[PDB]
Amino acid sequence: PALWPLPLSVKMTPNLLHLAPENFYISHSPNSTAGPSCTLLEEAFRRYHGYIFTQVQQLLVSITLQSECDAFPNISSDESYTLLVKEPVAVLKANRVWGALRGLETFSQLVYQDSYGTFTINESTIIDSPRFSHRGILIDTSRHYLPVKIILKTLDAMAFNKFNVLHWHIVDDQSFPYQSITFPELSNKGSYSLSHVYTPNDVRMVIEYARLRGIRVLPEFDTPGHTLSWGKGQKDLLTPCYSDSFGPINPTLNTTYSFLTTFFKEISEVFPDQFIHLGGDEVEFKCWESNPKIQDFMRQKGFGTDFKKLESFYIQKVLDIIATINKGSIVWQEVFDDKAKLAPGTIVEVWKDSAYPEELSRVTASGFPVILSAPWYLDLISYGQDWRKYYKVEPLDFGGTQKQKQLFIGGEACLWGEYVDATNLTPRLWPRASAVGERLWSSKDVRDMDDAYDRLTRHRCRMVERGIAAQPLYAGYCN
Amino acid sequence: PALWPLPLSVKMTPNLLHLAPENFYISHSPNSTAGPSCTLLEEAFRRYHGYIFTQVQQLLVSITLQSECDAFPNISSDESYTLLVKEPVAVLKANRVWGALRGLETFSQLVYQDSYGTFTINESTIIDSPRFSHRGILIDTSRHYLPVKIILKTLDAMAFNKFNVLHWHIVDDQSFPYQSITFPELSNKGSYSLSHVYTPNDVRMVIEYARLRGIRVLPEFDTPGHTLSWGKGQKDLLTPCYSDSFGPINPTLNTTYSFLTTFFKEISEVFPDQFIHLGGDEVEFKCWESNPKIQDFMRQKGFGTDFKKLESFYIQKVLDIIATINKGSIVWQEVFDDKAKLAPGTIVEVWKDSAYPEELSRVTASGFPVILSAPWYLDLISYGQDWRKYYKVEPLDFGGTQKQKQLFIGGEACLWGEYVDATNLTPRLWPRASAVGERLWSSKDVRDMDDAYDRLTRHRCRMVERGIAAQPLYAGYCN
Ligand SMILES: *[C@@H]1O[C@H](CO)[C@@H](O[C@@H]2O[C@H](CO)[C@@H](O[C@@H]3O[C@H](CO)[C@@H](O)[C@H](O)[C@@H]3O)[C@H](O)[C@H]2NC(C)=O)[C@H](O)[C@H]1NC(C)=O
Ligand SMILES: *[C@@H]1O[C@H](CO)[C@@H](O[C@@H]2O[C@H](CO)[C@@H](O[C@@H]3O[C@H](CO)[C@@H](O)[C@H](O)[C@@H]3O)[C@H](O)[C@H]2NC(C)=O)[C@H](O)[C@H]1NC(C)=O
Ligand SMILES: CCc1nc(N)nc(N)c1-c1ccc(Cl)cc1
Ligand SMILES: CCc1nc(N)nc(N)c1-c1ccc(Cl)cc1
Ligand SMILES: *[C@@H]1O[C@H](CO)[C@@H](O)[C@H](O)[C@H]1NC(C)=O
Ligand SMILES: *[C@@H]1O[C@H](CO)[C@@H](O)[C@H](O)[C@H]1NC(C)=O
Repeated sequence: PALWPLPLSVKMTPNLLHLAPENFYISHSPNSTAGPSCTLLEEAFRRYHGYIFTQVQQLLVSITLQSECDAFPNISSDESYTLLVKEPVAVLKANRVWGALRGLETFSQLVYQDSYGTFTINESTIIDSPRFSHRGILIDTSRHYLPVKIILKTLDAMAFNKFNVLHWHIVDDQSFPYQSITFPELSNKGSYSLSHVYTPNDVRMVIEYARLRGIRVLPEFDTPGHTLSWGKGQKDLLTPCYSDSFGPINPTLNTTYSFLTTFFKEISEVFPDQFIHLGGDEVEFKCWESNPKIQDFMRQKGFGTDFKKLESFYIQKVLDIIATINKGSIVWQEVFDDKAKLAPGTIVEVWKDSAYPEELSRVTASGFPVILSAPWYLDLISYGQDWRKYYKVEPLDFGGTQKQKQLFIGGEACLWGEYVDATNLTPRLWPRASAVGERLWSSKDVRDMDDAYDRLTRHRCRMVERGIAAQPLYAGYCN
Repeated sequence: PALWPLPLSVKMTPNLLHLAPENFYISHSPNSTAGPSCTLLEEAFRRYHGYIFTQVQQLLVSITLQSECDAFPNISSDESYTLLVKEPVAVLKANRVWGALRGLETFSQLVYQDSYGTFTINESTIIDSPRFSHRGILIDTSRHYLPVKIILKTLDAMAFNKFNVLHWHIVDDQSFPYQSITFPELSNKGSYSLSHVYTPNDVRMVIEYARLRGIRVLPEFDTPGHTLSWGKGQKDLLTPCYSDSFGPINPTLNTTYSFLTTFFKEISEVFPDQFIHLGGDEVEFKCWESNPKIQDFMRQKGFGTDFKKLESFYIQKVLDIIATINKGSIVWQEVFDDKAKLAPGTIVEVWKDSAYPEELSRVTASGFPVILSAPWYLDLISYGQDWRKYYKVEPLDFGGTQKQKQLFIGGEACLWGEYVDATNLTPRLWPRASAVGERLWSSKDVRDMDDAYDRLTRHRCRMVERGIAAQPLYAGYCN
């Protein structure tokens, strides 16, 4: 049995137990607060049965507190569980449905076949819970359109890896595949074609599918930069340049914040998750500055020719729109770095590789929750075993007091879409993102390279077996 | 119509012609030297018909010289053809079957559908032939075992790209998947498992399949280094180390050259191609030197403690074995660089990235035919549009007289198997190898980056359409 990520506490015995496919149930212990009526658990029981294939007859699942079956996971969902692997009835015990889903994955990783076909598990006890609560994968469905199928498999692979946030970078300069109901033109004119679109029903599917796995779907609607496609269905939203044609959203018109309010109100209803990622990265001033109506606004606010001041103005106003619909904001570092005024609990995401520990220190010294992604740019491929580099990151090596560190809520592996699509996305992501997943779940001090190597190669074969085309770590084979 | 690689001469007119799927034949002109009895051409006609889907009724194919239907391509096979695209009957005219196969690919790339579905081709004339005759892809089926299927698709993708040599690096340190009939133990004990093997019938298939496409299958049986797996089924073949256990083949025993003669005689019958690649790269001396029976041989030949002298001894003896069965040798630069005596027409393959133009000059100054692969290590992946780097290579920028340059016979894109297998091989290879293919086929002076970009993105969609999962070049979509 290969475990990935490696649970917080594992105690095994040398007593072997066996399982009979046509004769082994997973079900609710009579004391569980969840029962048959509970889809999320029901579907899990069935799909894991499949994954899995001196007696163990059964795995009882006991949800201790109110199960939250019908809810969406959020930031502080309880993921803890325990596993007592014993004859004749094994037990998975969790506070909440979210714990149970994690535990089921761990249990599956413990069943295995000996040289003769026999399904075997060791007597053991497992105590487990995540080291960090925000465990993301970022996907880019604008640079390339990812079909819904491929998004779902990703969700499956994320489950197998205990990741819990799908950071959906849904739109960008190149294409606007999100179909909006109050704004039909955005996608009609900005999508790559009528069949590179996510309908409200595609969005619905992805969301449910992720929920059923304890995954949160965090939408990113990046502004004011990276918004070239928004302009095709929105008259007057983008700044016109005086010489490129268009630059960032024009932050000086009422019509602009008008639209943005309507829009984000729709978003706030479509995506159940607490947070909206607002982007705010990489905004070009060269354009705003060549433009005379902006010139004029700069004069009227006395902003000089510091265009950060204007980036601030805009972003802050959007921040307020988000606050007004009672949602949280996430924001790329640039927003913080350019000193906009942020509400308490705004999450800042540190993505710039340049001395990010000092970034982490600054953000946390300001008292904001912080998410790391900088050393985890997976689109940034290179030769050989780079998973090691990702795995060896210690997110908490920065200067900062205890309370400061408590503000670090986790991180994301990023796969940006410039060079990625259906043809290459999976082998590119996996197992490389696994290294990231284990570091974000297991202990601080889980770091033997040889052992990591060993479980990872075996985990990867498992993934392949479950139809994730994850790529090799090094020379070898499966079975 | 996107062309790749771009034929030597293309003359188009603005007259459009149309094609009717259920009504368009490719067949033999009555004067062709090939007719129905000719499988290679028959199968081509059918498979291209499929690829393809004011009138063009037909494409007549005229083979001018003896067709060579039943032969294997070799180094100097005639690949030239012409294409007269006219109503009502178009004409493909080639000296040989090999030309015809190229031409058919070009014709397919010229048919296309307008906005209304209509199959269209422009009136045009095409004159085409390759700038270099050796156009390889190297695959590694030892670091990972590639199933026969995936080898075949590669062969298909190579055809679509006019590549004509599959450099089969079949065995290496990690695994010996080649099943040998005079040596059953080699694969029984050296393969990854009984089901990671190439049977004589797998080899037969691959060979025919490539032949049917004008592809030569060049086997590499690398020695004396990279031979760790040979040892599991061959007692006494590998040097034992005195402290790793085993090092390179022990070049001092008779039993060694005994085996190697039997073996290469089997190879010489199994693989139809003229050349055998002998490897000869990266041989470690640290082992031979720790060993006392080698020590003793060194003394008896008065080789001092220059172990190149012994690498020479061995390799030369193998060279003679090859010569004795009337086959050609190919050899990695190290063999030349360590000054072994080579027969006239031994091909040296330059693979080391360190100032290879001066390597090219030295080899060609010695009068040997030379093959470049150094700037074309495709396993050496990196971020972004690296196809450009590959495409911009000018193989002939080295110092050397005309006659010297005439010795440069071509090159290979290499995909070594340390990090590669079925899960990632195709998107890794394609379209990156396309850049290599065009540079090895088209003119010296075909090099507009924008145009290359444009045809390549379109070529790549074609490949995807024909079920090659080739990866993107940059942001965008197909159709
Ligand atoms: C899960 O259960 C399996 C099966 O009990 C455990 O594997 C077994 O481990 C013992 C060591 O505790 C092996 O015994 C050994 O015998 C040889 C002499 O032949 C010697 O090298 C050692 O000193 C040792 O006594 C036993 O072979 C081994 N494997 C099997 C298949 O029975 C396994 O350790 C348990 N896993 C965990 C993580 O607890
Ligand atoms: C293959 O045949 C097609 C169809 O004839 C050729 O495309 C056509 O090219 C002409 C230019 O020769 C286009 O005419 C243009 O008209 C506009 C005014 O509306 C003006 O911008 C130009 O000065 C020019 O006169 C025509 O639209 C165009 N396309 C089609 C679909 O008919 C094509 O060039 C041929 N390809 C090659 C490589 O020869
Ligand atoms: C937040 C940065 C960012 N934002 C957007 N909208 N797109 C991107 N492609 C990136 C990016 C930055 C660095 C690398 Cl190496 C790769 C991608
Ligand atoms: C001829 C060199 C060679 N021979 C063998 N048998 N295996 C290899 N993997 C390589 C190799 C060398 C450099 C790179 Cl970058 C990648 C692979
Ligand atoms: C623009 O903004 C102000 C205050 O924010 C608003 O009330 C006003 O009517 C708007 N003006 C125009 C000209 O659209
Ligand atoms: C080894 O080599 C020689 C000559 O090449 C051969 O004739 C001889 O009999 C061999 N000796 C042994 C001891 O195997």
